[PDB]
This record gives sequence, C-alpha cells and structure tokens, in this order.
Amino acid sequence: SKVLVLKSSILAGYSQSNQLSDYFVEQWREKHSADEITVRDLAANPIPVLDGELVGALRAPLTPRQQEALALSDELIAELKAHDVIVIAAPMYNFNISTQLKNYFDLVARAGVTFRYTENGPEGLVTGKKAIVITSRGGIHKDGPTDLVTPYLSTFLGFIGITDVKFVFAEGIAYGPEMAAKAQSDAKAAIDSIVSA
Amino acid sequence: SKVLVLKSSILAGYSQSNQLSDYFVEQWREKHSADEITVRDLAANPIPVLDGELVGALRAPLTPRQQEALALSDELIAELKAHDVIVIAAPMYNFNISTQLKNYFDLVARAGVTFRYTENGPEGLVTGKKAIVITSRGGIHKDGPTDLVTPYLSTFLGFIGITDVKFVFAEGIAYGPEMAAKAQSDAKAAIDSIVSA
Ligand SMILES: Cc1cc2nc3c(=O)[nH]c(=O)nc-3n(C[C@H](O)[C@H](O)[C@H](O)COP(=O)(O)O)c2cc1C
Ligand SMILES: Cc1cc2nc3c(=O)[nH]c(=O)nc-3n(C[C@H](O)[C@H](O)[C@H](O)COP(=O)(O)O)c2cc1C
Ligand SMILES: O=C1Oc2ccccc2C(=O)C1C[C@H]1C(=O)Oc2ccccc2C1=O
Ligand SMILES: O=C1Oc2ccccc2C(=O)C1C[C@H]1C(=O)Oc2ccccc2C1=O
Repeated sequence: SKVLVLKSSILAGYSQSNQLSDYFVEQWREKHSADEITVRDLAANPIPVLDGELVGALRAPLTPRQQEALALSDELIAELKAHDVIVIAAPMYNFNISTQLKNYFDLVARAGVTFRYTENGPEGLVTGKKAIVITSRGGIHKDGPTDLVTPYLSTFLGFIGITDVKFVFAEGIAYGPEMAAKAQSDAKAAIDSIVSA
Repeated sequence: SKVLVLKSSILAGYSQSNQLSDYFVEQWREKHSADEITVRDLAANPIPVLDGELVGALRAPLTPRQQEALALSDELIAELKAHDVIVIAAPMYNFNISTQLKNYFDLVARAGVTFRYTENGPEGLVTGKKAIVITSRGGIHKDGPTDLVTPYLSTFLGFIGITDVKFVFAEGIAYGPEMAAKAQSDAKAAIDSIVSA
C-alpha cells in the first residue's frame, strides 16, 4: 500500500507529534517494507490562508493567485486520493488544530471533487481510506468537554469520505520531561498495535 | 459603555454575519447613543498566521517579524481589555471558525497577559466582559453533533476569562434567498432582545 503522512506542528524538531510520526514511518518501513511512504510537512511547506480571492479558485477568468491556489488544490487532492493509509499529526493549539493543518483542509474540501450534494444528503468522495490521527496536547483533555479537536477531526474527515479513523493521544506534555516521556511511550505502543494489526 | 465588534467573514459585502453585525451596531447607536463602538474587520485587516518564528514573540533578542507580531499582539490585547461588550462574527467554514478569526485568537491567548497558571488551575485575566457571538451557517447544525464551533467558542472565551457569552444563530443559508431572509429575520429579533435587555 501507500502511506501519506501529514505533519502540522510549528515546533519543528522539538515537536512531540513529529517525533511520533517519524516513529510511525520507521515502524511501517520495518513491518511493511514493500510500501511507499510520502511525507508532507505543512509547516515547512506552508499552504496559504483561504481568503476572499482564493475561495473563488475552488468554485470566469481567474487572477494569478487564483490560478496558483487551484493548481495547489488539485495537487493536494490528487496526492490524498493516491494513497491508502492517511496519517495526520494534529497538535492542539488554543483548543483548535494548527492553522497549518486547517489551511490544508480549506484547500482540500471542494464541491464535486472531495464531496457532493445528493437527495440522501451531502456525500464524501474520498473513499476506501484508512486514517490515523496522532494528537499531542500539553494538558489532559481526552474524553472530556475541552476536547473539541477529536470530534471536529471525525466530523471533517467523515464529510470528505474518510469514516475509518483511529486516534492516538500524547497528553500531559506541559507537566514536564517525565510526563512527556510517558506520553511518548504510551502513544508508541498505540502505534505498534496499529502497524501490526 | 464601549462595544467591540470583530468581523471574520471572507465574503465582504455579501457576508450574512457582516450584515448582522452592522444591524447590531445600528441598533446600539439607536438605543445606547452615548456609547463608543469600535469595529475591526479581520479579513480586510488580516492577522498573520502563528508560525514557529512568531510563537517566540509571545513567549533573548527578537527578529524583525517577531517585533512586529509582538507590537500587534499588545495592540489587539489592549483593545480587547479596553471595551465592555465584545461582539464576535463567527461564520462556520469547513466545520471550524474562519482562519481570519483564528489568527486573532492565536495572537490574543498569551501566558501572564490574557491567562495564567495557578494551583486552583489555569485562570483567565480578561474579566468583567459581556460577549455576543453571531454565527452563520449554510446548513442546520444547532444543538447537534456537527456543531463544534459553538462549544469551542465557549471553551476558548472561558479560558481567557469571558464566561458571559450569548449566541445568535443564522442557519440554513445554503437553501436559498428565502431561507437566508428567514435566518436574517430570526437573528435580528435575537439581537433586538439583547440590545434592549
Ligand atoms: C501556541 C500554543 C498553544 C497551545 N495550546 C494548548 C491548549 O490549547 N491545550 C493544551 O492542552 N496544550 C496546548 N499547548 C501545548 C501543546 O498542545 C503541546 O506542546 C503539544 O506537544 C503540541 O504538539 P507539538 O509538540 O507536536 O507541536 C499549546 C502550545 C502552544 C505552542
Ligand atoms: C469555504 C466555505 C466553507 C463552508 N463550510 C460550511 C460548513 O462547514 N457547514 C455549513 O453549514 N456551511 C458552510 N458554508 C456556508 C457558510 O457557513 C454560509 O455561507 C455562512 O453564511 C457564512 O457566513 P458569511 O456569509 O458571513 O461568510 C461554507 C462556505 C464556504 C465559503
Ligand atoms: O492544564 C494545564 O495545567 C497546567 C498547570 C501548571 C502548569 C502548566 C499547565 C498546563 O500547561 C496545562 C495544559 C494547558 C491547557 O490545558 O490549556 C492551554 C491553553 C492555552 C495554552 C496552553 C495551555 C496549556 O499548557
Ligand atoms: O446541509 C446542507 O444540505 C444541502 C443540500 C443541498 C444543497 C446544499 C446543501 C448545503 O449547503 C448544506 C449545508 C452545508 C453543510 O452542511 O456542510 C458543508 C460543508 C462544507 C461546505 C459546504 C457545506 C454546506 O453548504
């Protein structure tokens, strides 16, 4: 199969979610060595903000920026549809995903391409995929009312067709080195049983 | 009192939430004519994305961008703390708030300035405010599991100290002109009873 890995942290080499994504990649190479792996770093290779000009590109003549945004949109969507296993690193910043991941989503959700309207409702067109979300947090939010990242990621991914999603959590990072080490260990075992299952 | 109005739509003059915000302003001038009103349009006056360079500004020597981001942060925070009634236009795009509003939040949430850590927990420092959220949506999501915007806005605002929040909804816009007119009418009556209460 082909694996797509999306990195979205702004902390580069010090990112906890990037370290876990690299672990996921190392283990998939190990266990499934015939597979291809593509990594896109949405912080090191930024997607532009969706503004009032660029929204027109996804929807007569187009401006220079509009033409670039559309070309970028078609590229991102093709890449997404060309891979089988989608890994998404989703650190929580101010109770939301990172703006780096958000901008990718805003260029990826497009009527008649990644979803469509029908009489049985709106319908996702990115089908047959398996997704794994790796979500790191400073505090402890899991299964509680301050975690809106988790259900938002299920809702958005479900909307474009990706209903098979598994979640891996690295929480309690802000409490220090030893809690961060525990988070890393626990998340890595969660990953191990996904890679082998 | 002083009213702050934050606009975040990317659709300019065709925005449903901007039309409702202008109505709110017209009626507050009408009923409370001694008050001052400040409007910031976060689409027409964009806040930059929070990246790995700018996060350093909110936290030794600082780069040129870092210095600008910090100056902008201090301005936004002072403005927020200087007003009594905070009105926030929050259109839903791809099941999230707009990136234009998000960037404002990412520059506004800052340790030791808008919140702080204590032994009774983290604690908001923007206190004594009343907030009204005007949230427009194409579909119908209210009180259901696809509305993650509403609880995310309660959580983020509560975190910086603003626990008094009222919500005004304009839903069903994508169903056409007459449903949009109904949404406008219903939201406007919601606004009328806030302005007079
Ligand atoms: C700008 C900023 C905002 C943050 N907001 C939250 C927060 O909302 N809740 C939380 O539990 N931790 C928060 N944290 C801590 C991060 O979630 C934590 O450091 C996590 O490891 C981030 O993943 P990363 O290291 O891969 O970037 C924040 C950190 C920063 C940089
Ligand atoms: C980029 C884009 C994404 C949208 N996503 C959603 C959606 O997630 N759910 C929904 O009900 N409507 C969605 N809509 C419709 C808007 O929520 C609706 O048009 C609303 O009026 C937006 O507020 P505004 O007119 O003030 O910009 C979307 C529209 C656009 C432009
Ligand atoms: O829950 C916590 O309790 C603490 C107690 C003492 C010292 C640090 C912390 C934390 O970092 C967090 C997590 C934490 C959080 O829960 O929400 C946030 C929102 C915005 C920015 C940062 C954060 C956090 O670090
Ligand atoms: O629920 C709906 O049902 C429809 C039936 C027929 C024609 C149009 C629509 C809609 O626009 C929506 C709302 C709607 C929605 O619920 O989610 C979205 C997510 C991303 C982008 C746009 C949207 C929408 O327009």
